[PDB]
Amino acid sequence: QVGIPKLEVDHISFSNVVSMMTANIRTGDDMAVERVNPDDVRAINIRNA
Amino acid sequence: TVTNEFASRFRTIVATLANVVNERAVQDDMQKATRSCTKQWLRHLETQFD
Amino acid sequence: KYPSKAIPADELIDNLHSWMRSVHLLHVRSEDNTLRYNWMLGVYARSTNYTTPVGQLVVNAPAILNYSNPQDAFNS
Amino acid sequence: MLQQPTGGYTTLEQFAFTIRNDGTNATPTQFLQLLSYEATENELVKKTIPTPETHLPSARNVPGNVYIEDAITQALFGISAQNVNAHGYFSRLSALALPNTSARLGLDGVIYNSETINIPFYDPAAVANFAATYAKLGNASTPRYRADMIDIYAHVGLELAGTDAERAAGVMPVKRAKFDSWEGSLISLSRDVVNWKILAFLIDLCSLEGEALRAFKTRNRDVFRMMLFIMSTAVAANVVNRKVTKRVDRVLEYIGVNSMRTAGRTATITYDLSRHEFAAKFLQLTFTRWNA
Amino acid sequence: LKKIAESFEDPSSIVVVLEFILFALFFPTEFNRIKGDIQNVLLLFFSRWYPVEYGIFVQRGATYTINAAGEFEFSGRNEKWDQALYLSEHFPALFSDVP
Amino acid sequence: PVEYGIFVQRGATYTINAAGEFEFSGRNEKWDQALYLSEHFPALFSDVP
Ligand SMILES: Nc1nc2c(ncn2[C@@H]2O[C@H](COP(=O)(O)OP(=O)(O)OP(=O)(O)O)[C@@H](O)[C@H]2O)c(=O)[nH]1
Repeated sequence: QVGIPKLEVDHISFSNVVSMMTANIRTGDDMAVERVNPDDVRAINIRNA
Repeated sequence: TVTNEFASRFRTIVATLANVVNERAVQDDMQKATRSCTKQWLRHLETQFD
Repeated sequence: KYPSKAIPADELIDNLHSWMRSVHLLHVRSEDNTLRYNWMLGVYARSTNYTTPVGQLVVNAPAILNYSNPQDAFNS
Repeated sequence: MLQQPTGGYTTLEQFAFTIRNDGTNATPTQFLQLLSYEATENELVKKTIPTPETHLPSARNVPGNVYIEDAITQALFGISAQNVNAHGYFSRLSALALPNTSARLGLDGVIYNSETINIPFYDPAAVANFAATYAKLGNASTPRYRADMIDIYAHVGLELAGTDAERAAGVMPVKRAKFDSWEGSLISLSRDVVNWKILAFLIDLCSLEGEALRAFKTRNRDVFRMMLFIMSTAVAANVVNRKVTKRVDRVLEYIGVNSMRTAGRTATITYDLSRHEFAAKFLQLTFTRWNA
Repeated sequence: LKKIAESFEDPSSIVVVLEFILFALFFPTEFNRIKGDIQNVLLLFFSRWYPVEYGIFVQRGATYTINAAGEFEFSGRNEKWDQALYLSEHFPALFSDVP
Repeated sequence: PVEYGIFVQRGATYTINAAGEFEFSGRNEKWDQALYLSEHFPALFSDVP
């Protein structure tokens, strides 16, 4: 049998598994990049893409 | 005694590259220049390498 | 020039001719008998005066217009 | 190693597929009984499904034990999954394709790079038959190998809504599904289905042959129909409810017609374009095995 | 590779190609370690300078895999190299040396 | 302008062939003096009617 989903029924459950991200994850941290501008403005095709 | 296979290989390499650069069709006059200058510069690199 | 009446045939012909003399599509003639010429891409390139990437591709490699299998002409 | 019975792994009670319904663990068949279909003027005819490509995408050198069943089930029925073709770990199934590979597919739905202790795993021959086909999910995004994502849904309709005569005909009216409904019924249905261990189903589907296969195809028709149902709700153009004298009938229009929709909605799971391409591929392969 | 952003419009850009050739000479080992990543630069070079040949080449495939008995098997599919592929079965196809 | 378009459709430059016939480019390009040692000649001075 699969288990009954906890929100399907009205009983309160007071031990529950919560997923949690660890130290190895991090979210929302600003990140570094190397921008590299085109060598010539006139070499830049806009279309036909 | 005199010839060096490494240098002479780099020499055929820049020969090929000069044939490549020479066949590179271009539209702008300045590009036309940089082509021939590039060829002279290759002829320079071959001597530095040798 | 002629708002209300037919263009006289002489002027029509002479202007149409001088304009025909004005046009020259890029091409690389070849001896293969299977080959065709991608008229659309060539006239287009010419019309944009070879500024579009297709016009660049054509001005540098006109041979790309020639094709055997019709589809490959564009795949190229 | 888990032995495979003369029937499928699906014969084992360990792999029962059961949606929650009326407070009980209902079998898919006893959910599909609730379903009823209003016909519309439009007709679905099923075109031949193109043979899946010979190519098996490279199982790139991956140190990790990929959680594949989770990836597949979330790509098909997952409420929140997107960009399913960005990572492309589905290709990993082709690690299992080789004869005498060290890799094992655990019942956990994880593809271990080598057999490891205290982790039960499917019989490698079975998994090889299964991978020889389903590794092709790994090329669901590559332009050369993409499945049609419009015509294939006709099969879905026939395999779901279709009466036995409509199935024999290969052509049924486009239908409009409906059933007595609880709040959030399709979300809950899809989540009951994400938890299904479907690799058991797909593996029996690819490994079994002869009468033992056919006996499987009848026994699990309703299961396949439930998977098809969740996908159908995912691609349905609209999903309304109807008041019906202090009762509510959920109604999806339409079975067998992919609307190509991608904007999210509360009523049902939504496919991003990547999930559409994937689901189309999955259907290509699965229907191919289902009709042979 | 420490990625170049070269577009190869100007003739002078042959410099970058040369930068690789020399590297392939002075340091064949390290070159071989990074050569897919340098094939990604070379492809931008060939598609400009030699669009027709580039189309034929890439039509054959951007990579191949040697099999049993040593035959090459080009992919038939253009696709950018990543160093993820170095430990895989795949090879950059510019270095196949198959005419 | 009209005569110009007819002239420049022929090409801004030409090359004498080994057989001695001129071969115009069919292209409208600015001349560079790098071209002076090249096979090409300016087409204004071809004296080909
Ligand atoms: N610019 C340009 N357009 C073209 C060329 N050839 C075809 N087309 C256009 O491509 C479109 C698609 O081609 P077709 O399949 O012939 O379509 P169509 O409407 O039946 O063309 P018609 O013969 O005029 O009836 C047409 O609308 C044409 O206008 C071409 O050589 N140059």
